[PDB]
Amino acid sequence: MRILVVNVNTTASITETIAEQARAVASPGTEIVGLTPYFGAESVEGNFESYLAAIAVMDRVMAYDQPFDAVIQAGYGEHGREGLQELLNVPVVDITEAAASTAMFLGHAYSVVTTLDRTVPLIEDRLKLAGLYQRCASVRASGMAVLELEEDPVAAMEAIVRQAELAIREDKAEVICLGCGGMAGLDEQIRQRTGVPVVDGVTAAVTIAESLVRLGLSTSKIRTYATPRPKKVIGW
Amino acid sequence: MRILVVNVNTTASITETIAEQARAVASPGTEIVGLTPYFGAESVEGNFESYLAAIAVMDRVMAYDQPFDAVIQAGYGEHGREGLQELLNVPVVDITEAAASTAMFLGHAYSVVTTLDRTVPLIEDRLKLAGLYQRCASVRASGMAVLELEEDPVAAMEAIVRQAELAIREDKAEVICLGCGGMAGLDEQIRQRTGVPVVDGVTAAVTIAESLVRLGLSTSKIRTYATPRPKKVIG
Amino acid sequence: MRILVVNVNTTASITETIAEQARAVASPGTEIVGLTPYFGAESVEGNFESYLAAIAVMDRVMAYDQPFDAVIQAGYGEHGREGLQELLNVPVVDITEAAASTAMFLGHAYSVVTTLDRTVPLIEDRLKLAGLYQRCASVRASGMAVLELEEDPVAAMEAIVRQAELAIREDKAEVICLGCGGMAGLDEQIRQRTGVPVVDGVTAAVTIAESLVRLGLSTSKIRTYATPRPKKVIGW
Amino acid sequence: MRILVVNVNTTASITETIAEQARAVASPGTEIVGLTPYFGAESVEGNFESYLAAIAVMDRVMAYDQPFDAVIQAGYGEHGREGLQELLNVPVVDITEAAASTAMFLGHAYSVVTTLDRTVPLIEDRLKLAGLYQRCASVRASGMAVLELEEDPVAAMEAIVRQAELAIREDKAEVICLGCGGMAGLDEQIRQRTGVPVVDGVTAAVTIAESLVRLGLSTSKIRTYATPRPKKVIG
Amino acid sequence: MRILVVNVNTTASITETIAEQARAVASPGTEIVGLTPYFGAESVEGNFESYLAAIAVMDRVMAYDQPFDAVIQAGYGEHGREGLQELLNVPVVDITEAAASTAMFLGHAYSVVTTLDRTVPLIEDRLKLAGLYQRCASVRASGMAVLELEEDPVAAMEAIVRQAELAIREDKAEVICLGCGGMAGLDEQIRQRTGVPVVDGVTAAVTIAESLVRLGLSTSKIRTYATPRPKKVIGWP
Amino acid sequence: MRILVVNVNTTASITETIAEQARAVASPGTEIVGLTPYFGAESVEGNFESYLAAIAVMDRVMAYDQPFDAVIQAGYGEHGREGLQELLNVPVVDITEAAASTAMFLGHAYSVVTTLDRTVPLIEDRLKLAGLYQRCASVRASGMAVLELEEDPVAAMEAIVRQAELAIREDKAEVICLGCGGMAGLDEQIRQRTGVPVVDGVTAAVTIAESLVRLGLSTSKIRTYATPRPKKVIGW
Repeated sequence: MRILVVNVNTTASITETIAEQARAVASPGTEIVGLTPYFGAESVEGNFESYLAAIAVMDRVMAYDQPFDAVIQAGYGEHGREGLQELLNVPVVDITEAAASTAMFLGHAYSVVTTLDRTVPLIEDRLKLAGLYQRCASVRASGMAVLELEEDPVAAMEAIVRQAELAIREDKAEVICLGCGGMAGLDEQIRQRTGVPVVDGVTAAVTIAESLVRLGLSTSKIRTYATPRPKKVIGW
Repeated sequence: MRILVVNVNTTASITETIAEQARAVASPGTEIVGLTPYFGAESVEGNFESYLAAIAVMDRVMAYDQPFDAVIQAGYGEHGREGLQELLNVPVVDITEAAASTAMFLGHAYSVVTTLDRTVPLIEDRLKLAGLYQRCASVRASGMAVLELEEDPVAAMEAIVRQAELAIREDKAEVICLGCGGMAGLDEQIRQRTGVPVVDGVTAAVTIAESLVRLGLSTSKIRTYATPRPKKVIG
Repeated sequence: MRILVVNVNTTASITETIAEQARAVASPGTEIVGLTPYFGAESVEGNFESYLAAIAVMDRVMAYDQPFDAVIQAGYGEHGREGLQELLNVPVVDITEAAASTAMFLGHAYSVVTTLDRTVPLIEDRLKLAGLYQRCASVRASGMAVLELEEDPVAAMEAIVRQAELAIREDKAEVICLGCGGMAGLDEQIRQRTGVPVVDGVTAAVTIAESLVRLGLSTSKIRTYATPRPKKVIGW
Repeated sequence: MRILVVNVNTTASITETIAEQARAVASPGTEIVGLTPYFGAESVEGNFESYLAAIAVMDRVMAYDQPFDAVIQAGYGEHGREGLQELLNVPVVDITEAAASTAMFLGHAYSVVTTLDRTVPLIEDRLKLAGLYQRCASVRASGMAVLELEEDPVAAMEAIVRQAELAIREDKAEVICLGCGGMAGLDEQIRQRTGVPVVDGVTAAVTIAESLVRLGLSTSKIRTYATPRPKKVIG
Repeated sequence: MRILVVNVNTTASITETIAEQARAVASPGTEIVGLTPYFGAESVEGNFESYLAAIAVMDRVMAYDQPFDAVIQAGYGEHGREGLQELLNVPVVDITEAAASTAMFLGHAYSVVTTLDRTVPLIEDRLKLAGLYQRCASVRASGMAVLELEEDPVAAMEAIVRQAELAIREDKAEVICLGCGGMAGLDEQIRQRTGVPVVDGVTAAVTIAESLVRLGLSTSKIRTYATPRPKKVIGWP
Repeated sequence: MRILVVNVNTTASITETIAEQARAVASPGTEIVGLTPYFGAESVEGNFESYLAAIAVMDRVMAYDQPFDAVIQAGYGEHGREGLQELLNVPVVDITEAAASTAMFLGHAYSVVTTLDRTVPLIEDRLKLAGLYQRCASVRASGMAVLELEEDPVAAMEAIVRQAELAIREDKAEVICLGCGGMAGLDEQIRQRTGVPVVDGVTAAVTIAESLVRLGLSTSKIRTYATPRPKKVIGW
């Protein structure tokens, strides 16, 4: 099977990081194709950029010329999944929902640790809309921008771990979800330092996307995610 | 003051219909400027088109070189308000939230009557995110597409009143909200036929937008709707 | 048009203050008539006084000889709106709901800052009943009394700003609603020190009532707020 | 102990009926005093009458000059309990919350069957505020006003069981609460025809009021229901 | 009337304490019978023990051969009530819901003070399922195990009082509910120490059970709590 | 890896059906061990039987004594998951939550179609407890007993489709979850008649359990599901 794993931002090095983690857990016979959208912001940190990323991501998937069996939207708390679900007749899985959904199998409550504080209400809203927020103890921000993470992995890790500790201690989190695609692969280390399961939405999503394909399941086309009615659309 | 009233779809004839209704309730000294986005679908009926509209609407407002004091997004159940709210330092009001919010002053419960059934969950989700869904009795689809409103208006009108009637009888709605920008101006005849107040989000939005400007109020820039962080954003 | 703005307490100087604030934002040709109930408490601080204020307001409005196009009920967290809505065939707007409703257009979440801790649950209940509580980050009390706002305001002034600050920093409010009828006109310092919009229910209510009249909208008489069935009622 | 059972309306015959119902389950040593307010509507059917009844009830209880150990507010879905709770240093129980609370011990979901449709949202609002609506399957109206019950007891009773049947079948109620103070004593026919427990808020309230006294429990005065602060108050 | 008051754990001394308290408020003509399950944990502090207690309690009640008019399950935040409700044609009241329900008549919000932190989400879940969580300001753990209540009672009482004080001050609780069966009878001291009403689920439950019997009310057998359907069941009773 | 798949009822023939269905989707290298509890009801249809099964299942997994990497509890709307999670240091996935969780990736809302009307509130409660109920359009009963499914598979199929059709049309479900462990393998027919994805919790659970093992994730032992505290406990 082939899974498109799409970065929500335009920074190809992040796509590479995401794609490696995805390939790390991918089952034998699963090809991971990491895609970087052709336009949008270099990091997605707010409503405008998130909405921009939605179309950029959709555009990027439509431009893809090879057959594929599922699509992973590798952004945390970003828009666009619903657009993909309409356009596509293969399963679409967002790492946000993948992380929360799998975390929920592991503990009474989960917390998300994300980058900037301004992204938390976006993440909170996505989880609520997804019907995954009931078991969310909290969404906490490390206070470090996405692009800042690879420059001082020690400082980045320290910032993430402190929020995880608070989530666990004050919010009663029992599982931590990585709340950014660029955090991919950091889970084991955070786990080592927090003592709770830590879910990387990227690897979580690969397993879910694979499972859906294996189970012969795809997006329901019956209502909300039916193919768009053919009509005049300018651009696109 | 100047209020930009932006159609979410690319059908210019709908923009005029909306602006005309907006101009009709606008206070003296308030200029209504109706804008049609440069790209997107001729009618927005679903998630892909809605996300496309979101950017189209943001693009259209950003391209507007003249000063303005508030922005109205004239689409029901569409995305994008939050983007404009970040980009702008003026109030932005979406007709969806405008209609529901003023309807809540008028009755114990309101219902929205929209066009297509597939847009019903989009409207439901928007009202929920806006925290205006609790007093919503239902969101109902008339079963007629936006463009059918102008092509077969007698049947469309009847399809709408029928949903309103069911909303009142079965869902216990006490007020009806028009659930489409292209329904602008239809409120009065539905009112006559149902015997309940009918709210037009377009005109509701005009009053709310004016009110915000009059009160010296604008979007909070403190957190969620802070100015976007300066960075590389390509094409 | 003429709008009745009805104080919920029997302190006439407060009625005057509220009406003056109401007049400041009113459209040309909008006459504001400030009414003081004929009976009730000088300040409404709790359930009993609130229930008493509810009838006092209804009585006061019914006693009103002159034509009017809307009624504003000017207390934060008081009972009675529903009573007026049944009695009247003109729109009724309570400043509590006006404030939260306009605040919701301005930010992801709003908080109400009031006087006494004991009125906090009253406001919460009014907001819940009005279906405006989902985006309320918190209702907070400074702990200083209604009548104290005009008698000892500076320490009070600071106490309110602090609660606004905490609502923003801790509760993640992005908009502040003033929480005392006598708080009309206080937005300036909070706005500047918090950097968030501050909503005055009195002036908000004026704009909404005017708007409803301009929109040709009035209370639905179909069910909940239908005219009371004519029947025997003692002392009315 | 002495418990006031206060009618919410001014119909003295209903007060005696209610008081009678209370006396039938009252434990030995429990005195029931039925009180009719000095003002208000002969039947409470909506917000205005309800708000009026709240003070009427409060006035009536304050006017009572003999010692008492608890107060029952005997109306379904009217206001005022919180007022009594501030004014009194004895437990206050409203038959509405009394009915719903005890019903919740008996089944997975309960329904309340009331008189008029327009009182339905009032009962709903009271249960929600009381934090008892989660397990409420529905509040249903028979379609007969409070006073019509004592005009045509057969058709009203039929209308009521019908609503109880529908609450069970469609809404998945497993227990029925009577939704009018004046419905007190009517549980039996519904039970036989439905096979479900039927809760009478009046008799329920008696047991709860009694229990609270027996448990040495009274209204918390720490915050919301603290004694009103002394101040100038007219009439 | 006869009311069974069933400990969820197997510590008979706790059954006795619970039973004394039940007897202290029981009306004339009400006989209290305290039962200890034939198996289970000596104290119930978690999901496994709670599920174990559910079956144990059901087993113990079904094994009871003399007549009874109601049953009280005297454990805070444990499973099993619904099972009893199917099995029995008499009212069943769990002290958890009894405490929350009566506290709700007394104040705008109530808080529960329990034993261990790990039991807190269990109580939160039971109150939510019962539809009684809306007026709950918080569920707080004293940090003392159930058995520590009787063996280190000075420290236990103080730890409970501290949580109650925090619940009032920080969570805006107006009423305190005891959040353990082994806390039975401790309300009066906490009330005196806090200045708010304190509800003992055990004594609350007694009055509720008596009330249900007096009102001629029992579990609805129409749907969820219908008699179990007869079928092959292995290793029962 | 080895995954225990445990029937909640004592009908060994159902265990085989479930294990066979599980083996059909299991990845290479995954062994399925189907287990029947030593005690409990032949079909679990209500609270008492559910509570009895919770312990029966725990008992069965205890005493298994060969090594295993995950456990699937194969009943819809039954209790016990939390007990296993405490007792075990491997992932536990209940087919109820497995079905709903995977269905949520596929449509705006899902409905579960179960057997008896009396099990409906149990399933509802389990989904609520799991924080998976927000996107549940409805839980509907086909009207057939658990054992009635294998007497009479044609009528059962018709009864199930009928509920699925109503769920889709009236409740606006976009995907159907099988609501009985003994319904495993019936999805294709429902899918063919409805045109929406049908999720089988048994096969869904296998993919999730495997996924959790692949991801190196297990139950958080930090709080709610910590190892039970050492104390005096009498067997059963």
